[PDB]
Amino acid sequence: DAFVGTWKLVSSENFDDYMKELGVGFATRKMGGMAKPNCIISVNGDVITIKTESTLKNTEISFILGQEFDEVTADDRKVKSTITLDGGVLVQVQKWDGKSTTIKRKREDDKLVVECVMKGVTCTRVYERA
Ligand SMILES: Cc1noc(-c2c(NC(=O)[C@H]3CCCC[C@H]3C(=O)O)sc3c2CCCC3)n1
Repeated sequence: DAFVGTWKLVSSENFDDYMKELGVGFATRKMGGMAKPNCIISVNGDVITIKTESTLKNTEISFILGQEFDEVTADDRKVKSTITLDGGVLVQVQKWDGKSTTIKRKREDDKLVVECVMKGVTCTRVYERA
């Protein structure tokens, strides 16, 4: 849809603080902090796939909207994730150990904008088409 494509990270605000709030250790925060990943979003039938590709770490999820799935995150959390579409925004929640974090992906002008919340920390990451 509006999301399908190959997206390159161009700006990031508060990602270190977001990772720290998640409990991510120094080494993984070091990898994450200056990484400029590609995000590759595709759809086939009911199934959306999101690939996150970067020099030191790649991840991938495939899911059906509204159907919970197990995910191993880039920081090695074992979480239960659910993704839905709410007013054109792809809203992902990850739940683990009584905690949750939300990752919202929206299209704004030429941008894929990703808002990441953990407790009182809000990170915003902006991608543009490769
Ligand atoms: C947590 C966590 N811990 O590490 C990483 C991580 C990435 N997280 C995201 O990009 C996602 C998922 C988190 C919100 C931003 C998202 C997005 O913008 O799509 S990219 C990357 C790393 C660590 C290794 C180097 C490359 N997330």
